[PDB]
Amino acid sequence: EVQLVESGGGLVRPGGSLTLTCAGSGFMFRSYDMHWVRQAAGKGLEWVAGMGKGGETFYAGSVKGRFTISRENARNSLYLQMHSLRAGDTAVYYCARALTEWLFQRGTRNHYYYGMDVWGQGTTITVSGASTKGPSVFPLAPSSKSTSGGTAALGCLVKDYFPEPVTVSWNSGALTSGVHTFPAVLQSSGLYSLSSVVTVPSSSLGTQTYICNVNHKPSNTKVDKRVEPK
Amino acid sequence: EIVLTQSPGTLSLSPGERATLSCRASQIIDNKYLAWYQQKPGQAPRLLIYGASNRATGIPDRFSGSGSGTEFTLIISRLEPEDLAVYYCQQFGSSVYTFGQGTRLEIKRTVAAPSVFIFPPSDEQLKSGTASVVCLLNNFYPREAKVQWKVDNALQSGNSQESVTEQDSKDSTYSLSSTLTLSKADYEKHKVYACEVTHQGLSSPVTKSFNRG
Amino acid sequence: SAPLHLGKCNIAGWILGNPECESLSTASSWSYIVETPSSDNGTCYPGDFIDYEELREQLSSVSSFERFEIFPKTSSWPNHDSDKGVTAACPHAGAKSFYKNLIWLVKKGNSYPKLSKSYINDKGKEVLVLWGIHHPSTSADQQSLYQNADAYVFVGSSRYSKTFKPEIAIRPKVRDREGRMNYYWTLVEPGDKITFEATGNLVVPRYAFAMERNAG
Ligand SMILES: *[C@@H]1O[C@H](CO[C@@H]2O[C@@H](C)[C@@H](O)[C@@H](O)[C@@H]2O)[C@@H](O[C@@H]2O[C@H](CO)[C@@H](O[C@@H]3O[C@H](CO)[C@@H](O)[C@H](O)[C@@H]3O)[C@H](O)[C@H]2NC(C)=O)[C@H](O[C@@H]2O[C@@H](C)[C@@H](O)[C@@H](O)[C@@H]2O)[C@H]1NC(C)=O
Repeated sequence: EVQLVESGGGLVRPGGSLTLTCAGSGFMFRSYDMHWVRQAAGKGLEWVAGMGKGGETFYAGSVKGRFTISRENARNSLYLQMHSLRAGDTAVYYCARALTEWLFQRGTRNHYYYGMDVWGQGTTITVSGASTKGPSVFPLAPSSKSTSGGTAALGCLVKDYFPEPVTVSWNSGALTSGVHTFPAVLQSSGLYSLSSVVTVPSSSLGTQTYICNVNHKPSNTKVDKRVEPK
Repeated sequence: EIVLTQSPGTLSLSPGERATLSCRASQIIDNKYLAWYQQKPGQAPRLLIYGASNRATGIPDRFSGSGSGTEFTLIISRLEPEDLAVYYCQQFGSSVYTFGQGTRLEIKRTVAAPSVFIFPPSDEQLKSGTASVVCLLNNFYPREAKVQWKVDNALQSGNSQESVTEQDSKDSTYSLSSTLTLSKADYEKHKVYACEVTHQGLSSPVTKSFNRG
Repeated sequence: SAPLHLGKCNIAGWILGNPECESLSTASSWSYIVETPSSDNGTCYPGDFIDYEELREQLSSVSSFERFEIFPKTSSWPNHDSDKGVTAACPHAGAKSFYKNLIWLVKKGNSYPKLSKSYINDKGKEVLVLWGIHHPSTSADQQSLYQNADAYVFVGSSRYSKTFKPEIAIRPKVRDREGRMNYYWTLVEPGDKITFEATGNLVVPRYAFAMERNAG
């Protein structure tokens, strides 16, 4: 399978350093240009750095002098070393591969670019002086009342956590229909909080078991919480 | 030094209609260096068009790129709810890559009322000194929705936050969660807790409520 | 010292031996080259032609010019198949074909042993040598053509030293091909040895050119 996986993201002090790694598989690494593209929450895509097959490097004006891109085709690995990090560097950073090419045609050498082709899942970088701490997970237990329409809602409140993100699943991924995990909000304490919810037929409340699974990588936290009717 | 200005900023259209997206270059750009991308909610971008007019492999016939000079257009002939995403144009110039600011493609739908739910604080949170009261609004359209917190029939403000999901690629709805944070003392000092919801699909405001604490 | 008229072809088509192009093999000098620069009969199998503009200036005016068979087709390659290297990308006379002055070697049976071939310049003149490097589209074709998955090519002389690795990747179709072939040229000085090593992917010279140049 053609694939790209980013790793190395996390929390770093302003003015500090961090090195990202992109591992590829299913494809010949040396055949492709490699790129990093960052996206801040709710904002557009920003190209930051790129590299040719033969190792020449390219950089966006906003990162020249602070980021260094390198690749080791023997390890199928792209690297992005970062220093002098600023707050405005916080984003999810993507890895992407692309084909460029010179074709001899009509008597001249013609250059082509065929687009950024395979993208990674993204790894998140947060630049602040604040500290990491894992979330607390509280049940959002369905209503004992009502159930006449047959639809009940239940969920989990993932509260007081830094930094972003957490992931939430339900019943270890066996429950996906009707699941909504909301975008986190930054509350005045400097900590984020979100809730995941799912709506089920209210007759399921008496026969099904519901568990939310909460991942908070930056604090290495795995919390499974059962949501029972009150 | 190349800027791509992309318009319209947001595009609301119904399934089956044709979507025309524009990408304008601050300067003439060679066709072979313009690309288009799709970023569905929660996902990585997907390449759609390369060299202004050639489809990437695995991209259906209804996606078509065209244009020249400084004006470039992406076109989606027969919209589907799955086409919900943000669309970015890209260009190569001066050994640098730049994107456009993106175009929200929003899927128009029939009006759908939200089903409202309210959850009192958990006993686990209360012993830590804080109360959270959550009001869920589920699967509604259009997106504009108002949530009003009432603590013993007293309108609240400045103590509640909310966030909205992006539009569901299947039923084209939104969902909304609003949380009311209160100290344990303030929570146990009052009784009736309710959230008031007004929506286009609602003739009258809908109130859900509990009482304890 | 009449002009060298290439007809509908350009220098790349002539010098590589594109089957659409006349060899002009008896032309032993010329004042200048009459060319169709925009011809499609330069390179028929798609790829880059490294330093093409330099080669045009090298060949612009010659006072002596001799094509010779540097690596004779029927005998230079006893451990490799030199009789299958034709392609639909290079059609001629209704059949699959290839360049006149290059041989696209593939494996003999199911083994591509280590190729190593040398030419020592005894012509007393700068010798023009062209070769190609082939880049399959898939790992399947790499083994069908060359057996060895981690093939390499090495070309070395007094002025040139480079190892090539095959860049396997599916590329947009040019002349209905998803792989590529890159074309390279170099001059071998009087007395110097040029060595070709390869465990795959090498498009070997058949013909080379001994040249002296017209300058004043
Ligand atoms: C030799 O050159 C031919 C054309 O060169 C032209 O003729 C000579 C006389 C001279 O005037 C030159 O100045 C001219 O440019 C090649 O035929 C042409 O090949 C191109 C490349 O594919 C083709 O363009 C494409 O056409 C397809 C549709 O068929 C289209 O999808 C592409 O986008 C692109 O437009 C031309 O149509 C074609 N012209 C003619 C008249 O046939 C020839 O190429 C060989 O033959 C063609 C038909 C293809 O099979 C090629 O793959 C193949 O290599 C050249 N032959 C060699 C061996 O180099």
